[PDB]
Amino acid sequence: KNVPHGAAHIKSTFNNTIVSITDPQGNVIAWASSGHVGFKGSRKSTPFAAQLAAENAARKAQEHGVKKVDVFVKGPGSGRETAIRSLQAAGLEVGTISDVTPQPHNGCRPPKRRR
Amino acid sequence: MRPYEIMVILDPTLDERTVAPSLETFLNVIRKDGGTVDKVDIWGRRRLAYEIAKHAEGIYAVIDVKAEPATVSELDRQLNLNESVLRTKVLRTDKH
Amino acid sequence: TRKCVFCSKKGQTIDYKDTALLRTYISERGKIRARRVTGNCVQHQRDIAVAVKNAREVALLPFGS
Amino acid sequence: GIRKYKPTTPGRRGASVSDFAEITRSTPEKSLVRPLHGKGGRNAHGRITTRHKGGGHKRAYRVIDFRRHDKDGVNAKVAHIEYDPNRTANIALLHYLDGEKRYIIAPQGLKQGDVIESGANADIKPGNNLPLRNIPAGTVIHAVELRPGGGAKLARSAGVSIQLLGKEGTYAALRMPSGEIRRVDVRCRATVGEVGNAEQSNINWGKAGRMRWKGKRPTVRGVVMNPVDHPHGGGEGKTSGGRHPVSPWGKPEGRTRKPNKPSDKLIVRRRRTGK
Amino acid sequence: ALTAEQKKEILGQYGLHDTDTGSPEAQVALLTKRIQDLTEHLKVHKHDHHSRRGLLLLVGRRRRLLKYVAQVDVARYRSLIERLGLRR
RNA sequence: CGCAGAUAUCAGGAGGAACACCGGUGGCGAAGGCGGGUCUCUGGGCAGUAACUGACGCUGAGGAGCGAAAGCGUGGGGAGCGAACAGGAUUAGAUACCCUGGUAGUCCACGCCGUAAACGGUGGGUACUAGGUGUGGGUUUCCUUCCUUGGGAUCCGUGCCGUAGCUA
RNA sequence: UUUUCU
Ligand SMILES: [Mg+2]
Ligand SMILES: [Mg+2]
Ligand SMILES: [Mg+2]
Ligand SMILES: [Mg+2]
Ligand SMILES: [Mg+2]
Ligand SMILES: [Mg+2]
Ligand SMILES: [Mg+2]
Ligand SMILES: [Mg+2]
Ligand SMILES: [Mg+2]
Ligand SMILES: [Mg+2]
Ligand SMILES: [Mg+2]
Ligand SMILES: [Mg+2]
Ligand SMILES: [Mg+2]
Ligand SMILES: [Mg+2]
Ligand SMILES: [Mg+2]
Ligand SMILES: [Mg+2]
Ligand SMILES: [Mg+2]
Ligand SMILES: [Mg+2]
Ligand SMILES: [Mg+2]
Ligand SMILES: [Mg+2]
Ligand SMILES: [Mg+2]
Ligand SMILES: [Mg+2]
Ligand SMILES: [Mg+2]
Ligand SMILES: [Mg+2]
Ligand SMILES: [Mg+2]
Ligand SMILES: [Mg+2]
Ligand SMILES: [Mg+2]
Ligand SMILES: [Mg+2]
Ligand SMILES: [Mg+2]
Ligand SMILES: [Mg+2]
Ligand SMILES: [Mg+2]
Ligand SMILES: [Mg+2]
Ligand SMILES: [Mg+2]
Ligand SMILES: [Mg+2]
Ligand SMILES: [Mg+2]
Ligand SMILES: [Mg+2]
Ligand SMILES: [Zn+2]
Repeated sequence: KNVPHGAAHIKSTFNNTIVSITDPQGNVIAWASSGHVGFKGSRKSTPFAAQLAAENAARKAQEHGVKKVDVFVKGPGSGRETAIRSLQAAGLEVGTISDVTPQPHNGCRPPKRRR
Repeated sequence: MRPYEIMVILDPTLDERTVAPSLETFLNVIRKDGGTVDKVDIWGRRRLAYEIAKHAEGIYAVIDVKAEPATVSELDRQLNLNESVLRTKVLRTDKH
Repeated sequence: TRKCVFCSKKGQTIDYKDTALLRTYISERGKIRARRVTGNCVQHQRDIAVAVKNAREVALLPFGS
Repeated sequence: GIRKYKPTTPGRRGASVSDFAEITRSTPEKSLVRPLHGKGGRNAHGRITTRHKGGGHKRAYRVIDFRRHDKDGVNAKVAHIEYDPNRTANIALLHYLDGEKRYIIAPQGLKQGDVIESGANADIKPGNNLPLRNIPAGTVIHAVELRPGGGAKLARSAGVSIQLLGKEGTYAALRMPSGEIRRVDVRCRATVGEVGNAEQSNINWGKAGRMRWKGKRPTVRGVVMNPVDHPHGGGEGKTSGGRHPVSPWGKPEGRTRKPNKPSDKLIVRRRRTGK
Repeated sequence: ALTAEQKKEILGQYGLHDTDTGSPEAQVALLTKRIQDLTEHLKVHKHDHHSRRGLLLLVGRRRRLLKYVAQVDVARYRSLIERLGLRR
């Protein structure tokens, strides 16, 4: 399969990170995560695991033949800069950067505090 | 007997010429009820901020009328009932 | 602190019609700027806020696009 | 409405009755009633088919129209709402423009002096009918047809409702009142709305006669039963029967759906109790 | 709220002379009309407890003014009572 | 919880609660409390003219009403959150602090009970006693552009620092 | 993390 334009979805939680490359129309081509890379336990939060997952995803996307990608990133900042830099250095170039995080409009109710 | 300003947004599939005939037909009821004074203006076909009813265009029309609360409420209900329209807004022109 | 230009008699009327003045008082993110920065009187700030909100509801301004 | 009795005799304490604030007449049309006879719960052979079912009161059957495709594209007017014991919910009388008279179930929220559209391209007004293919998703419906030209054979009791999920090809997904999901051809017909009189549940009877008139006979518990006629019977005193509960005929509880049914390998999932 | 037209008409109807405005009779007339139309609003608006507070305050004011008119002169008191149709 | 096809992403649909950016030691109400938008009705407050009534002012035992959240009765709805109860992990013992599940309740309509550190821990009314320094509303007069926290006079509300005095 | 008693 071949597509000229691509889109990347990346997000780092407080204790996990996942990266996926998707067709601009929505269909996904490949995905990777530190879990697939083979890190267990609290090691997920480490930025190096996110870097490895991003490298694997980029290599798979290159295998399928993706040239340009757009980034739609979200989530709390854990491996933002390292992940984006590794994606850039893997052989793909990013045209625009957009930060779209889901911000609730004072709806529902947050969980209790931790003691 | 208070000054009222109303705006109505219309879908794009209809032609521009047929718009006003509908407007006077709709407002005839208020005209014949309280002997009201009306002024009309038509200017639309502008990009919409977001998506409404799976439509990307609209027609903006503003009308100034002085009538009863009963008449204006009836007009609002009828207009909302009609399918050709999307949304209707009514507000006072005076301080309150 | 910069003076409130709307307290003048030459100031324009406040309405949701003039997209130019509606937009010039909001940030590129689509949020309403703070009193400390706009430097307007409370009444004028509130009328601007309600006017912009009505405009966003009637869909002339983006929802923070 | 709901009315609760003021206790004045020991038997009536706590009793209630539904306030019939929705009825307009108490006389069915002489041309639409058909007779019915007290039946007794037996069959041709005369054996008792189902125990403790019998007795009651004489009832006269009224015909109802569950087809609603012979007449199409012709409007109708709501005339009256009438009492009906034979089914839980109330019913309405319709006056077709051409002059015919017909009977349908009374949907929730309907009242006298209204307009009902029965066209294949009718509006979304409650009480209308049109094929599944033409109903928008997400609406609530009743009187569902199990298949085209089969008559409304589902969701006819009071307070029931069906929710329409997405659509595929010739198939559509329906949320069953009991949580199931079933597929049916879109060619069939259905009705929008739900059955009214949702206050059926709160009725408290409290009197033997109010059940006898309906025709419910006593149940006679199992343990008291003698050992010969029952599997739990016997024993000096009263006991749990000396054996895990079993039907009064030898076969225990458990699986009850016959497997390998033609629908067995086509239908999706089963119920889950109390989630 | 009462408007100029009707309020002036009540004042002319019930005034001792064309200029008095703070006369006890004009006062009671205005207060009774206010109470009447307001309670007309409240028999359809149920839980506006602030309006209920207003009711209590205005009724107390009417009671006190009626007591004053009685004290100063009870002939005018009885006459006003039978003209307005109130009980006490 | 999944390998019966999860997480993730694109399209569509269903449904409940609450409204970030305006937004603050800012405003309003007697106190509790109060802010997505439009429409209908309604209360109170302040400045000036001062036309009118002509002492009609304060107070308030008993009494009546209002009155945070929690709980109960009758009937619905229940997205998220979550007492009680199950499990996992630490501890010698956890009936807790940590985590995965979750029933009342949080919501609505109709009646209930009338309780808090309901604190400014300081009742209401009246007249007087050095200032400096912010903030909201209404009127006036002058540098005068007459734009302008330029400046002068006055009524009401709300903060900080400050003499005489009082106070262990 | 946790960490009893005089
Ligand atoms: Mg951690
Ligand atoms: Mg948590
Ligand atoms: Mg204003
Ligand atoms: Mg028959
Ligand atoms: Mg035989
Ligand atoms: Mg039986
Ligand atoms: Mg018999
Ligand atoms: Mg029935
Ligand atoms: Mg009984
Ligand atoms: Mg039995
Ligand atoms: Mg026996
Ligand atoms: Mg035997
Ligand atoms: Mg025998
Ligand atoms: Mg026995
Ligand atoms: Mg024994
Ligand atoms: Mg036993
Ligand atoms: Mg058994
Ligand atoms: Mg079942
Ligand atoms: Mg997904
Ligand atoms: Mg409080
Ligand atoms: Mg007002
Ligand atoms: Mg004078
Ligand atoms: Mg009360
Ligand atoms: Mg409560
Ligand atoms: Mg309890
Ligand atoms: Mg309760
Ligand atoms: Mg319940
Ligand atoms: Mg749910
Ligand atoms: Mg446990
Ligand atoms: Mg917990
Ligand atoms: Mg939970
Ligand atoms: Mg106390
Ligand atoms: Mg004092
Ligand atoms: Mg001050
Ligand atoms: Mg000193
Ligand atoms: Mg002291
Ligand atoms: Zn200003």
